[PDB]
Amino acid sequence: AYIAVPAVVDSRSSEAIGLLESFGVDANDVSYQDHDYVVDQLQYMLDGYEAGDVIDALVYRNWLHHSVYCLLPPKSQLLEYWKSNPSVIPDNVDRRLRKRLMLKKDLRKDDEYNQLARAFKISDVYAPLISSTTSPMTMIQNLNQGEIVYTTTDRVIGARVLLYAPRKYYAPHSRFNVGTFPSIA
Amino acid sequence: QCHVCSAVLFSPLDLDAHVASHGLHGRHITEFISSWQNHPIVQVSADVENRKTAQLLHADTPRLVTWDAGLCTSFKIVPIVPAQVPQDVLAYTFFTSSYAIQSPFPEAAVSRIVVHTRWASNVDFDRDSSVIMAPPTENNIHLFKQLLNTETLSVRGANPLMFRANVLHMLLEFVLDNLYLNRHTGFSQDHTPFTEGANLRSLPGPDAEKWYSIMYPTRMGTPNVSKICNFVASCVRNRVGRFDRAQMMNGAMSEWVDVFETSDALTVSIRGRWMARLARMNINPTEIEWALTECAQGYVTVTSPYAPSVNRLMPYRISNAERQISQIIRVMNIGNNATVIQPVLQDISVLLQRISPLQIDPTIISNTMSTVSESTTQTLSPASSILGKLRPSNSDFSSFRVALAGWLYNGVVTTVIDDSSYPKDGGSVTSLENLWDFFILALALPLTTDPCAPVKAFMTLANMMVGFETIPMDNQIYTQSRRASAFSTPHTWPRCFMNIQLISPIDAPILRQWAEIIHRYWPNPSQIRYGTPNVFGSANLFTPPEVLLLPIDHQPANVTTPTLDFTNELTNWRARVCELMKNLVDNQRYQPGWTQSLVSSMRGTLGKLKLIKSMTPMYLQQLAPVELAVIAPMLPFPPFQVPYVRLDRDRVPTMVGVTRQSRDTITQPALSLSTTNTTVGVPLALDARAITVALLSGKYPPDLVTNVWYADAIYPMYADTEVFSNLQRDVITCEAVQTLVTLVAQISETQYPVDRYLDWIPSLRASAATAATFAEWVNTSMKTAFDLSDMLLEPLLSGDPRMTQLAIQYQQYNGRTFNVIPEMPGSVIADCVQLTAEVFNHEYNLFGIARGDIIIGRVQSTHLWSPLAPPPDLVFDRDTPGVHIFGRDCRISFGMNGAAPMIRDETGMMVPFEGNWIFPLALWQMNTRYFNQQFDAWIKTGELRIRIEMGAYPYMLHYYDPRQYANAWNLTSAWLEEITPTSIPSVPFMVPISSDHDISSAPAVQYIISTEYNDRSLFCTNSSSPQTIAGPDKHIPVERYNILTNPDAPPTQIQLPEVVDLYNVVTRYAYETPPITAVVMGVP
Amino acid sequence: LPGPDAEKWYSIMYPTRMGTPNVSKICNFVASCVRNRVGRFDRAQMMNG
Ligand SMILES: [Zn+2]
Repeated sequence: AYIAVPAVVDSRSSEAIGLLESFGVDANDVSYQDHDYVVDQLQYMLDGYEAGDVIDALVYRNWLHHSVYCLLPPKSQLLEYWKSNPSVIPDNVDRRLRKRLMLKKDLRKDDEYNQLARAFKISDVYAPLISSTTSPMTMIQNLNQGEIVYTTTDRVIGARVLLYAPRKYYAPHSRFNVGTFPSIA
Repeated sequence: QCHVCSAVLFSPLDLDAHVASHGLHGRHITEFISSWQNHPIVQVSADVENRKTAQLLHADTPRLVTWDAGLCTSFKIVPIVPAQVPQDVLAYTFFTSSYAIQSPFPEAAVSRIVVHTRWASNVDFDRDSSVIMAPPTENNIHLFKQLLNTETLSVRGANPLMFRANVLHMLLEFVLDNLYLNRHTGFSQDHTPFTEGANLRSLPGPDAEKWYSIMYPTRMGTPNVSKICNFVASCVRNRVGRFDRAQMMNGAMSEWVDVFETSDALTVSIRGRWMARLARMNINPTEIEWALTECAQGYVTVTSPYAPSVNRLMPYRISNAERQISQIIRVMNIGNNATVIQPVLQDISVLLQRISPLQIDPTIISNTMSTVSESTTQTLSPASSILGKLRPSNSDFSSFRVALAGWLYNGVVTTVIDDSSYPKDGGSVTSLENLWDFFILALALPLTTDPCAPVKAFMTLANMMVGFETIPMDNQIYTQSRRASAFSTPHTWPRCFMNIQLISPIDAPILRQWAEIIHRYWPNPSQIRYGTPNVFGSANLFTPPEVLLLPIDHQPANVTTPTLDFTNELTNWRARVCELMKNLVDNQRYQPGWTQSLVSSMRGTLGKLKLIKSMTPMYLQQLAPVELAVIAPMLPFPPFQVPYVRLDRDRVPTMVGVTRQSRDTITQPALSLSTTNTTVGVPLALDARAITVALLSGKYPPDLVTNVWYADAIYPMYADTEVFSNLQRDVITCEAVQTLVTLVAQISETQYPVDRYLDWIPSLRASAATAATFAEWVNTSMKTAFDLSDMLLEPLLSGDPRMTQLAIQYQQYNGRTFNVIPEMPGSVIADCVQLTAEVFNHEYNLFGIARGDIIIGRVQSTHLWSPLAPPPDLVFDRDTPGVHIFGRDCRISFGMNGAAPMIRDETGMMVPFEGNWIFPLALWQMNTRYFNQQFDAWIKTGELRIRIEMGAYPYMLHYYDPRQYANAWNLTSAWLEEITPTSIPSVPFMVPISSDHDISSAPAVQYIISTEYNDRSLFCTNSSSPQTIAGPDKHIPVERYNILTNPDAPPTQIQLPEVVDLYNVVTRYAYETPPITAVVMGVP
Repeated sequence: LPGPDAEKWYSIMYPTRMGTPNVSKICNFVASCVRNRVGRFDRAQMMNG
């Protein structure tokens, strides 16, 4: 069960406020979600896009299918991180491209690496991928499928954003749940 | 060590503990021992403190064989208002010793029969369902308020609308307390001068002389003049103790005897029926070894030695019909819950991996395509594309073996290839990646149990070819570019697919070839034999009872076939798909924009992929159906298959439902939960990637010998079988189904006519919420009686349990259905409940229920006539002249200015508060606290006499001294004040105490009397005196002790429905129950 | 019917359920009517549960 209230709900603080007897409801099984970050995320979300796409995307999202984002450095630092100390390269990679990455002291003079790197796309390895041109509807619609979503940009709405690389390369339910956004799904 | 089953045991002084299991006279469930290794396997019950490297059985088996060493009676005789008399001769003197006089019956002024079932009993594992009744001075009303008046206005009473359900449920408990087997015990010959030379039985306990007077009434002689000493003098002497015995023995103890002891004819009839049901069920180890030889598909033999003995009782053979009913219940258990079938399929998916010789090693693909590299200049490459798509580093092949396990269970679950294994948003054969995606898809499609997989295989390429070659469609809204994932149902198959000639080769040559390859070389279904008929039954329906139909043609299993065998169906399929792919690439009619010429590299990496060495298509046709058919009988949820077709939308199943009602009745259409699925069962998704790489890469061990591998893999999983418990569970499941459909139909209205014995007990036509909680209360009683913590009878409760007969059906696409109605055999608990209802019809008194009705009216007399057997003066009925019958609309008008207040009868006339009336009890329950205001001053003093017609009522007695004053108003008015609209307290009677000598006459005031005769419960009055002068007179009932007092009566004869007999002829047994042993011998 | 206090709606909602003690006008009306016209008399049960 999931009901929605017209107030910002955090799990650790709005229980101390109570926040549900404050509307007039006598009251365990009532577990509070943390919708603190989605309001600031919405405020950062509204300055780029329009209103209606953002709201009508956020409306169609259930708050029980638990999931998370993933944010990665764009292309050059993405290949540079695979060049670096971890060889944590996924199995989707090109057989020649990982072979050129497992060597030492690559540079601009390597034509054989650069020719393949200039035709390499992130969308070949990672799918589904949120690029900056994607609609906000398809972000949440792809998010409701597979419990992790790869992105390129910060400006997304929904669950929590976690990062893929170190920052040097970048530029639990119960029966009754409350929240602050009515779901439709 | 043992020379029978070759068991190696170390100490030569506990060898009797082993060879007692072979039937040789010198705990475990089953005991197998192998023939090639020193490793026996022992299976033990699931409540243990340790294990000696012993395995368990996680099967909720019932307790069928339970033993009873005590008396097989359920009625007892209690003393009530006791007394003593002065007597003549007090003891027996032999030389100097004195033996006191013991009596078979309590010496009291009044004694009457109550019911306390298993009151002289020495069982192990009591059934936990007793019927305990206090003597009728105490309150016996807690039995009838048991379930259905859980909410009640008054806790000190019982609901009269629920009398039928409560009495019927305690008849069920009275049956379920008598499901035991009588136990043989030791005897003791005596030489007392009344039981000379008989062989009396001694109960198991420290004392033996204590029970002899209770069991054997003729042993007490005739010392003086009494009613008991008159009865025993009327009895006979020869029939006492053991009648005869068996011929076969073990030493000095014979196998079965019969004795003449105090018992119940009803109880020994119930135990005889329960004896015959278990006797119709056993099996011998010759048939055990036949079934375990035939079930093992000839890869291993089995033998089970045993000595000849009639003592064997191993109840395992059941009929074929009961497996089907248990299968229907286990199907109704699911109810579109994805949770309850995931550990059914994942578990068999692990077990097939542990049995299978096939080692899926994906490095074969990498070894074939590591030599294929490309130049440093050009970008896009097919050999690197297929490896980046297949990803042979990942080694999780669960999607292969879940698909192999799903062949046994279409109808409850169907497997489809998941979305995001199709080409992304179209597919467009110009693209390089989508060709490999089409290949990986179309090679993995023939293994799902999906009836529309060929249409999905066709429409994937039809989506990819949009813009290059067109096919006709029908209705201008299902365009060629409609996604192949949507073609999930038989009503979406187009006309262009079903008729190949509409696809013109001048327009769509590759679509024409791709339709033709599907219509020719798609794999054909087949069937294989398994299990055993004539042992283990057959739990399938819609199929013949021995065949296992699976969508692949199978072959007889050898090993040395050619790898590149194109007679093999799946290898033929891979070859045809690769041939059409290299027909597609060859011309470059479809791929502009390729700046290089990738036709050579593509055709090379298709040629290296077609003739790959892979033992998976050989395995899936030679050894995989064998491994399915071996483990298929051992499963807890046995397979449930719906027939496979191909390319034929006239026999495609679309819908499976379970019909609950009967056949010749028209009710609300209550479709089951399982009919609300888009496909035939629960949709299950699979990854085509790990099916395809598992097909492409698979090998055997390099010293694979089948007669060693399978004889070693079959043994530890047959050594932990539980089919022998799952056979015993299904008797209880079918019996619970029959018990519900009889006992709910007793109280509701339906069209299941069975004999309708008790009707005079009132009730209401129960609706669904009442019948469902009654049926839940039947369920939780049967599970308590049989020690069942698993589910049983619970899927028949979500909804309407007013049911008649279970059935299950599916429909095919063209509208025709197939209806399987599993017929029923005889049920034992149901018709034993019917038998004890027939007994209760005549002996309602002994359970504390009174029949008829009462008459509330003052009687001022000094007479002694015991108001449960009234004289015909005080009673009246609708035939009596001048009796007013009152319907529902009884209205009271008060009198004005000295007029009498009046009440309206049924015919409209107003009558004064005077005379003889007839209420129904519903009127007093409607207008309690109002009728209670006006009627009491007229009943207590005036001449108002009211007959409350009610049919059935509980009663309690209140004995009084008949030589003192007695007023029944303080009991009668206290009964009248407490009748609330939902309940009534038990009717208090004030009946006198009989005496020996004549007494003084005192006036007595009585208000409540009965109508008909109402004490068959009364046993004897003043059972120590010569005679009863004043009061109720009742001698010993001679008709209950039939076989003594009747000279021309055979000992077998009883009268069962009219009056139950005491002192019957019970046969006692002493059996063995050896564990299931087997020596498992491998086959060269 | 739901609500915070629902045990007094039934007397209002079913006039023919009341018992008939008196020759008061309510009890003259109620006992002069047809009994089997109370509560449910028709449903459409399309599925189990
Ligand atoms: Zn042995």
